[PDB]
Amino acid sequence: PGLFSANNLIKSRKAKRLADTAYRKRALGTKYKHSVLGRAPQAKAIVLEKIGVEAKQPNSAIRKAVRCQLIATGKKITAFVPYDGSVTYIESNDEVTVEGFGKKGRSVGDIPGIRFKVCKVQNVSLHAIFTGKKEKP
Amino acid sequence: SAALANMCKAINNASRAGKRQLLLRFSTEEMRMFLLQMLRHGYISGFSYIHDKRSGKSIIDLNGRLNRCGAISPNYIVKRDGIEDFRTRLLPARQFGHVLFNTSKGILDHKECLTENVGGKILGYFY
Amino acid sequence: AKMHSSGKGRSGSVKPYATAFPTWLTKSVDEIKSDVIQMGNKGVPAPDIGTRLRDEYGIGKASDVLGESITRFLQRNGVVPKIPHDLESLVHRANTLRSHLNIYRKDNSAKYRLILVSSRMYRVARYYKRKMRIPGNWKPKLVELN
RNA sequence: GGAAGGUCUGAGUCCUGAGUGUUAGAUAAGAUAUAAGUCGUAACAUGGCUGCUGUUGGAGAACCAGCAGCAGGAUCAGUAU
RNA sequence: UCCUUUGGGGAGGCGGUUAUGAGAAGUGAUGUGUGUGCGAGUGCAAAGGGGUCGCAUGUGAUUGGAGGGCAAGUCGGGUGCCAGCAGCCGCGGUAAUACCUGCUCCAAUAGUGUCUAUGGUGGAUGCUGCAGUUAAAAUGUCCGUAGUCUGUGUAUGUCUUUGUGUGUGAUGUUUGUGGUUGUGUGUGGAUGUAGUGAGUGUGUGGCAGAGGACGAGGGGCACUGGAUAGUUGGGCGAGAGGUGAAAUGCGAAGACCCUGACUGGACGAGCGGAAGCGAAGGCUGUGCUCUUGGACUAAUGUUGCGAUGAAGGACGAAGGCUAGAGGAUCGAAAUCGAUUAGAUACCGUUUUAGUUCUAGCAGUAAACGAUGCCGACUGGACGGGACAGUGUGUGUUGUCCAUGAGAAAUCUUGAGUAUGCGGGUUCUGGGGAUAGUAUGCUCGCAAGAGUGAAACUUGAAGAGAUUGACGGAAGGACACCACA
RNA sequence: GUGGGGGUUGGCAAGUAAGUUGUGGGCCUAUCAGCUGGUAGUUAGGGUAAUGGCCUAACUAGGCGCAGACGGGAUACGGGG
Repeated sequence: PGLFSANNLIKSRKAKRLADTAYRKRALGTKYKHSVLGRAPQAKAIVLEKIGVEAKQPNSAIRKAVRCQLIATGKKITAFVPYDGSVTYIESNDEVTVEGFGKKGRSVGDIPGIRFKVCKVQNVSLHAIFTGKKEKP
Repeated sequence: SAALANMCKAINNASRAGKRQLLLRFSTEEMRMFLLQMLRHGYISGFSYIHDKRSGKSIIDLNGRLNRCGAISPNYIVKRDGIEDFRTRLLPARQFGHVLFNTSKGILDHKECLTENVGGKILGYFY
Repeated sequence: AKMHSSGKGRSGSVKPYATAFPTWLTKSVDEIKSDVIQMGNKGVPAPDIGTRLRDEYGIGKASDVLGESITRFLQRNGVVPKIPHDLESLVHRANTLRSHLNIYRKDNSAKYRLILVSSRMYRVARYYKRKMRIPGNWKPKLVELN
């Protein structure tokens, strides 16, 4: 910290900064390498199967999900179908738009292992079919 | 300027204990210019120093009026436009206290440096 | 605050402020100078000369009789050793350790002393080369470890 | 350059050698979340053989034994003729 | 508008289309429609629009919420750990303020919600301005090069060169986002002035040398003390050993016990302590010898020769490994005998590697005070160890009390000297787990050491203290539902 | 010039434009530490509108680096903004 010591301080403080995880993904350029949709905010997919998942205790339930196929990259994923009685509009070989959950890539609530969420069903909003504003596909 | 910082910690220690005098076993030339600027502003009674062909000695006479003194290391370089930012960081209010600089005209506090159009290196403060 | 240990002792001498010239001298001033210049010819080192002046002649500070320090007086009279006494005591200590280690190999205590004694001797040599008192290529003459 | 040809710039083809990525593979060692479990009981009380650290041998499994160390111990300590 | 200015021009201009952003008006009102439509005139290359007039005319709210965070209902009816909700904490099992449906109310309003990236939030990256005894974190120990710091690169007047942005005045496009219009500012350079004067002398930190003392500091040599085991002479005559209790195993070829002689390895009791020394790991028989340290005492020499320290180097408990020597005691592994529901264990018998020395390799520990190094300053009481003095001093060190500090337990030459925050100079940490694991590289005979990730997973894991409950915990009282 | 040999009317100065050249600046990375053969320089010539290893002939052995060289990576056009 003398008045002629600024090269020793830039060298020292750059190395401490790498111990932050959020900064380390950006600095080393590996923030989109292991990510099922890359840089997109939403994505399309075609529906293979229609399964049911248990809630994680201390909650008793069975949450309805679907197994899909990402049209853009050919990766398999599972997504969660939100509302009441809404898993029965979809069929197999349907197309669906999925997006995130909103918590940085972790699961939310008592739903284990699922990181995505169905949003549309054949270009129609799923939330509008449930409120009665639009008609099923 | 290692002797200037040693002196300010020994002064804060005695001013808190209620001492009247302080004897230090060292004395330098610019340690005596800092003390002569507290005397003309009313914050100490006086001092005196001895010549022994060792590092020197000095005796300070305290008053009862000092709240704190400090030194800044390293001695940054401040233009005459940056004088006023160092004042808001170091003094408690806008009406009292003194920040001292080592300019090309001697040692001056922050009111004189503005009436002479100069900057310099910061040394310390007291209020 | 010693160099190679954590010792903090403060012992030592304190010379007076503003000395004077001794009156109690028994010999002459010119008869004393011809003896300080004699002991320098027999190879007596300068810290040991000042101990004879103090104990046997009454001279406490030889800068008041010779007119200057001891090793500047001997220089004008043409007595300039090849190496200063500080540096050559350290070469000699590092040779007596090197020849003890040639008979008693397992003395790990003396092997640690040889490291510290000898890095102290390369620091003092670097000072006399900055100051032009020995050549820029001087090397210590050392017993050879086996 | 009279011409046969020479010179410079040099795409492309054919072959070898490093690099930096990404990926298929019979078999197969882990980790984690589960269910619903089977076998024991190593730790927490002197946890029923005080506990832990390094090292080297052994056992279905926790773990057990030898050599040194630590108290984060179950002792801040006990009458010299 | 310009280029090539009645030639050419998809440059450029003019509309249309679209919840791109920003600004401004509406969805009514009682005395006498802020809208929509048409007609003149204006406008243009030709037209939309707009604004100045008139004629009729009368239309125009949603999105997200109501348990807490966080403004707003214990309102009706359905469902019964189901269906569903919920960023986070959480709700639902016939007694739902949290789900589905109906009312009522709340916030913003031509808008209002969701997914993704990013600034603040974050003194949760710390120049200003964090933390490191026990929560994550001071490295096993010294030496040491580059660098940083110490010892011996500045401010300011005048001129010049460069911004489309922006700070700040003026100005009623009906108001406004705007437009027009005054002034200031951003980087380098030239030339003056001020600091600014220079090595000297002195010897304050360090080092080198002197004097008399002190120390289980180290290597080597020569001797010595008894106990464990064994060999061999004499005595005795049936069991000895060890266990909670016994069993295997040893004993009439005389054990065990008592005595005279010897041999061999290992170890150095008592004295022995909150005592000393060494860089740390470590070091207690006696006498010789070669080496070593810090303190003290002083009118000795020198003259700043220094502090910290990636890279480099040496040393480093126990166990292990390689060669030779040695072999008392103890003892992993193996093996039997017990105990047990079963014990490959705790307890025991037979018996090994190892445990010792010489020469090396290796490089780890709860290598701990779980506590970088150097420098300045600071109350008491009772001690110890060395040196010097004479009624005290310097270097070290143990216990106990304040002040102060701390999340507290606690700390007292520091864990003190104010968020009142800067003395010099390093290292390490950034929620838990995956994991000190994979992979690459360097070192090793090996066993391994050093350096050192990610995918995937998850809401706490942790520190210190408080009151209870419990202990195959310790005490002190008691009682013919306890003994004597 | 005491012989001869070339060229076919192409200019000067401002202004405008263009080419060439010196030093200095926080993308990340050491599981990237040593790199370089026209490579560093000298002397001559060629080529160019023009300086210069820009190119050739001969000769010397240089040049850069923890104040990070030489390498490798990520969604790298630089500024005014």
